[PDB]
Amino acid sequence: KFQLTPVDVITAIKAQNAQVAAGQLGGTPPVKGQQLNASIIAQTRLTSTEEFGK
Amino acid sequence: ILLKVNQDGSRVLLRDVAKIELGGENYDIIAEFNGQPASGLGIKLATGANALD
Amino acid sequence: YPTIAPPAVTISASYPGADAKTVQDTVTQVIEQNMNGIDNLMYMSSNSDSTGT
Repeated sequence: KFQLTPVDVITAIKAQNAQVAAGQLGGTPPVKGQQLNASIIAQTRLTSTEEFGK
Repeated sequence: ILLKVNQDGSRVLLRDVAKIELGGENYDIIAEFNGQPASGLGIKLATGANALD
Repeated sequence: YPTIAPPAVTISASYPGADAKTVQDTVTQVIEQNMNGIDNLMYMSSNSDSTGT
């Protein structure tokens, strides 16, 4: 109906659902005086069936 | 390293878009022997070898 | 004869078209840095071939 092959289901759930090679605030090597270091948590892997319906 | 061809022709090289240097593969840990820059070697003895030799 | 000759192990890898000195740096010298401290090793011998092997 809504004009689709499994292939778009594949690429969909793949690139939609994943962890991500994020990086860091205050990234190393920082600059003279830098006074924050903390973790970038970007796009995360899933958990539920909701997160999969959506 | 070429990144793109220009409309007139003065192309855009990586040279231009970013800075380039021979650099550490990792800048997390820094080694200061007596405050002076240093780099060390961690040597382990063989498997049934003499220490003092 | 009795089994007489000192036992030995060879490693072989393929890197097609790569020139001799390339295989000398891309495969041969990579191994000899981790052949540091094997037990009862008499000697070591490396072949860096320009057919990539």
